[PDB]
Amino acid sequence: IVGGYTCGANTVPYQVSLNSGYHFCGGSLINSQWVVSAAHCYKSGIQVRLGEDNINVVEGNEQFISASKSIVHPSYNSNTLNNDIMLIKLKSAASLNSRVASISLPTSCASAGTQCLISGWGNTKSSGTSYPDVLKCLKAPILSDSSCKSAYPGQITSNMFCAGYLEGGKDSCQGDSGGPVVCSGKLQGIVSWGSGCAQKNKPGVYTKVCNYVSWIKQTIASN
Ligand SMILES: N=C(N)c1ccc(CNC(=O)[C@@H]2CCCN2C(=O)CNC2CCCCCCC2)cc1
Ligand SMILES: [Ca+2]
Repeated sequence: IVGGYTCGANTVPYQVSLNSGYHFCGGSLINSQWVVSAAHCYKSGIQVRLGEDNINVVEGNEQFISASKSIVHPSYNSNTLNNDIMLIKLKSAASLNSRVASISLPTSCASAGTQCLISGWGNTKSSGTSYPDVLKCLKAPILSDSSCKSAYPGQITSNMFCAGYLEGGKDSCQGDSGGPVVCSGKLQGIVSWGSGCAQKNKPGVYTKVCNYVSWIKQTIASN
């Protein structure tokens, strides 16, 4: 997260870290056994870390649970990042508490101008790299369809939206991938892609979760 703020320990209790001997992506807890992340985060050997604040120190409240299933959308395209969504099943159910909590799926899509919360342990620099120990947060609005497509002509599908700030300085970034964009208590986006981080005229691009609610439900019920 570039230009954000320290969230505060466990203030984003649905935020998970995906770990393979290091943090490599975020995710969102949607029930005690399932996490939503990005398809481009797929790999073997995923450990889900719930209840985290400082990802480099055991502080208490962590739960570490291996992934037992990682389900990339069948129509994911790694070149266009269309359908950039993955479901992870946990080997055992998480224990839900004030610090480890699910986020609701949308019942309808969000509109332009809606303010959302974006969070993660990704890079905090727009030039160069710096990775934080504790979770970072950013408030950011959804942009209009016309401004999104203006920004990235011929690259925005109906399964994407743009959010953030065209003036530069405030964005998600590498390592935030797969993490949440939450609007009015609903998981509306997944951190997916962008041109650089926090660059002028190049906002963040997010997977449009409302288009996937039926697929998510249908996939969880059959697995
Ligand atoms: N909000 C941001 N600025 C931002 C940018 C990047 C990321 C992490 N995502 C990435 O690095 C992803 C993974 C594979 C290549 N990615 C890219 O972001 C690479 N760039 C292209 C841009 C235009 C073509 C359409 C399809 C997307 C890729 C996360 C957030
Ligand atoms: Ca920790």
